[PDB]
Amino acid sequence: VLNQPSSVSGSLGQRVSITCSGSSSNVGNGYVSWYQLIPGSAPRTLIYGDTSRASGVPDRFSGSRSGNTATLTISSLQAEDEADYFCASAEDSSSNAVFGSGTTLTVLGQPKAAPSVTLFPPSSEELQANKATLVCLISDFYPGAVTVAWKADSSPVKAGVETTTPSKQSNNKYAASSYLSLTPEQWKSHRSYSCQVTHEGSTVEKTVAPTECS
Amino acid sequence: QVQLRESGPSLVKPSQTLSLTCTASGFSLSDKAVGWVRQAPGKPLEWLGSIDTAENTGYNPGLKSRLSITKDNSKSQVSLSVSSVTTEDSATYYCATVHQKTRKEKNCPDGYIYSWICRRVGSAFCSRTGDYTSPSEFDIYEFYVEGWGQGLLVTVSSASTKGPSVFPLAPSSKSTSGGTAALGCLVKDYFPEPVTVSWNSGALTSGVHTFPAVLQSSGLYSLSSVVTVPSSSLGTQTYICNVNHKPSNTKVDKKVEPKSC
Repeated sequence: VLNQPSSVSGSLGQRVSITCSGSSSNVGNGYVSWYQLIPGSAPRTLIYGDTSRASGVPDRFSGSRSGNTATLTISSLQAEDEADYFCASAEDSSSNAVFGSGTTLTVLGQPKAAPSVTLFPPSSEELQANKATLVCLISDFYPGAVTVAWKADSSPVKAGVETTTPSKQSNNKYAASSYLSLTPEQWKSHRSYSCQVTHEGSTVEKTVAPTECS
Repeated sequence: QVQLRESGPSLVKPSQTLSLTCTASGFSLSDKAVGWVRQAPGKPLEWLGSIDTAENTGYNPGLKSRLSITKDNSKSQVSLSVSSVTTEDSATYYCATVHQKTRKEKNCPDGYIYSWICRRVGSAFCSRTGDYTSPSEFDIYEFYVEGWGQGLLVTVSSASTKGPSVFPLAPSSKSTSGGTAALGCLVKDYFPEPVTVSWNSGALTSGVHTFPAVLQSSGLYSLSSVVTVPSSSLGTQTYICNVNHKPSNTKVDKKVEPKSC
């Protein structure tokens, strides 16, 4: 595998560089390629032949190689550059491609935002099916480091909790979701449940009660 | 309009053999080479193999003993096959137009130059003993991926398919946020991925966001999609979520109505 930095970081408008270290038999042979993987979409071809730029790629992307080490440099770092980046080079044959361990690119400098939290109680339909699931949706926040906790009648709950990892939205702000899976008996053995989101010391807590409609 | 579309099963049991097909569009398979690449969950890209216009195949060494690539010029298709699958073979699979070329560059010793043979600079004579040397060639192997397809997600597991259960997430009177309100669908207990959700047959795209899926202890996946709508329209405009689970050829159109409290 071509050694890449596990994760690098950059700031809006600036210039950042990613390395790709192989051996004499892959990178040493030369002809390195770089590809961009945006969550959701299919990979893109960025660079070929150490330096050649693909069609439609802006001139801010540049590639170079020195011996057994290539480098991709992005200038005027934009927000659409938050992605994973991979290098690749043939080895002992034009049909044996070797890829790099991959690098995640983080763009900093964006406006902060506090999470807007919505807590849905079990739907009537789901209750009639002898199942109960509390859904806590967390939207529009930056940075993306949140913490969720569940309170059943002021006590902390850890069983039946499953939380997604935050993911960017279309508006480039983060989102996450947490589900509490309960049997209808558990759901009614308490008077209220609470979803607590901790983000920048602040804690947004929503609360639902089975007796009310919410 | 070069397009490359993958087709095949979304689930495969262990020990069996996964078989996929790549359908081309726009270009002729007799012109450009084609290869296959996979990426496991949270893993780096992995090379599989390629077939050229001369139907010659080259594979990833570590996986040669399980890989087979074929082509059909007429149907404009390329087929891939992987034997004795395991859970570690669960991944997303892409087919792509590739560029391959070997470049036979030669290198000369110090003090010499190519001109054919390596001749000493300033030699004057064509066949003087000590004014020429045999050039040694260095092969420079060229590879890069011209164009990519969408990608097909393949899961390896002994568990059996299951269709999803779609429940509403309706906005009550106490959930609104003034002129705006959040409503959604819950796609519960399905397997395997993927699931895709649209709203009002795609005619409602403003403010939609479909969350990643969680894998519960049951082995099944659950996922949620929500949309932000004017609170003025709740009770006038109808809102329907269109769920799609191809791994069980299911489509559910659930109508999310506002809660009447």
